[PDB]
Amino acid sequence: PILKRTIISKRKAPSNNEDEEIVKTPRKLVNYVPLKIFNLGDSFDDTITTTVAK
Amino acid sequence: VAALKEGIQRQIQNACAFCSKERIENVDLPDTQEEIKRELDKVSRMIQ
Amino acid sequence: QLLPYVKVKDHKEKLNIYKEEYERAKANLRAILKDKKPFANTKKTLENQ
Amino acid sequence: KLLRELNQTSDLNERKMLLQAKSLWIDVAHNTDACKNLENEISGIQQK
Amino acid sequence: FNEREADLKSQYEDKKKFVKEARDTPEFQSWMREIRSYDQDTKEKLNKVAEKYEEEGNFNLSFVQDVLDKLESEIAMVNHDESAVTILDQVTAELRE
Repeated sequence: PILKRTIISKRKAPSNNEDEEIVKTPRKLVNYVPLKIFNLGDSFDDTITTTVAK
Repeated sequence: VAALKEGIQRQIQNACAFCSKERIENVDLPDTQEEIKRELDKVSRMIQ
Repeated sequence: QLLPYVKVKDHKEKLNIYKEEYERAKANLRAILKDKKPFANTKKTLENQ
Repeated sequence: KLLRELNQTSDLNERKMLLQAKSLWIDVAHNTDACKNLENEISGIQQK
Repeated sequence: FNEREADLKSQYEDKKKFVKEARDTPEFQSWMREIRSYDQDTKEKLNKVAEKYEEEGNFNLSFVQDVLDKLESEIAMVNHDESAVTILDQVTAELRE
């Protein structure tokens, strides 16, 4: 009823989440920038628990 | 690649500091990071 | 009991972004297809030249 | 007795330590596979 | 321009494949069955708890992180549960006796 319609999202409510710029923004020919030092995880520190394991 | 290799060297030094990197590969766990993050949160809550 | 809110919201957001990407891609494809014919006409004029 | 309780908690703690070490090892594996992909890309660019 | 338009057409076909994959998902197959499950008990207490949940969600200003945080907190709370719950009436009855 009202709950289902409020929970559901109308496809017309937004502009189909349109992106910025008519076409995709240009990028550098290499532009690798690997980074990715941490992939998720993190949270509790490893050094303290490693000392706890020792 | 040199910066990524330096980062990999720091990560492997941390892995050697924390138990051992070579002693972890034998254990079986899903590769997906999101599942591992959820498991870490679950075990952290269990420890709390 | 109801539709999963996180999943429905994620599905709606991904559908919206996919639809807008499809719309921009089809608009660009129509524009390039319309623009291609003058290039063929210019090639014909250049062969006449 | 508190130490035995600490051992019971430490079983989960070492399980969490193994899970975090597995997460760090998978992060290292992701970095290494991405480095291998960058090496393949640089090898293709070097071939070009 | 022909190779660029061929690449754009290939990207457009890939985007159409992604759009087609976005719909008719196993999650969509799960949908319209959860609607039947909700229709099994219509409103009443379920409407009130749903309104309370909606109020909590809009107050939290989150729809994904808030739900996951609440789910993790409730699972952690349920982890310590059912402590000596096997006998509840007999102990009270013997205490009263």
